[PDB]
Amino acid sequence: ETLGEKWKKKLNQLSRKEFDLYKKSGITEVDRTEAKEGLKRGETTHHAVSRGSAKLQWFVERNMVIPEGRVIDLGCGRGGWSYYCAGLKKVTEVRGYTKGGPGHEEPVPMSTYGWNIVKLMSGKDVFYLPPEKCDTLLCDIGESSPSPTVEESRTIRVLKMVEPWLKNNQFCIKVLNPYMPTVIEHLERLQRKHGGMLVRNPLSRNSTHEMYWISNGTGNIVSSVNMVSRLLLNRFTMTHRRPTIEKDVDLGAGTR
Repeated sequence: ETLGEKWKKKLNQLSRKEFDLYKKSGITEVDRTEAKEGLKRGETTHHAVSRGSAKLQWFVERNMVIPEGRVIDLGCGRGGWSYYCAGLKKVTEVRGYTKGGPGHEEPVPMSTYGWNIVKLMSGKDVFYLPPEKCDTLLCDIGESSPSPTVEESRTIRVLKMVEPWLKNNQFCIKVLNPYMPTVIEHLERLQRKHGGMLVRNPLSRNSTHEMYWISNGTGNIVSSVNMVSRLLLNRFTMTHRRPTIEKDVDLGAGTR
């Protein structure tokens, strides 16, 4: 039994009250107040469509992934990662695919800086899409489950789906459950071939052990995974630490 599995058992034991306090303890989060009001009023410039823009920005501004050329955004949802990449100088095209419909997010049309290089398509189950040529491959897919074996299966499905899209390109791929032994085997095989490293984003909630496989970095996957499991186990032991509130992103306006 891994440290992550002991974390998962503990999380599953929490009451809704305890879980809601635990999930944001000591994390970082962007203040969405302005954007929510703006979006509610139908504004299409400046606002990010979700917390996803700031989440991807954290990696980009640290050069862990450097979006360039034709960017593919798998499971784009509302389009937060797609709209953020659109405004980056090295980016020439952004293609977003998402399933949408019941239980899933629909793309939100925006007029933020670089919207003209963006195409977001709904009714697209990425698990049935044939790979396309791209210079940057992004994927934020992975739905949480109280079962870590269901999450292990979901994580492996994502890792097997993204691999044909990887051809010496920049990438940022969520790994929903990175602590299950079989996932670790796949990540090690994938890192030997495609390089990169697993990184914990400070904007992630403590209710998920997700880590991102980014292309620009090296390191020991096992040690980075166990570091997160220890971090998350320590966060159950003290009273709620209010999250660090940061400014949300301004994605501007106009064509590129």
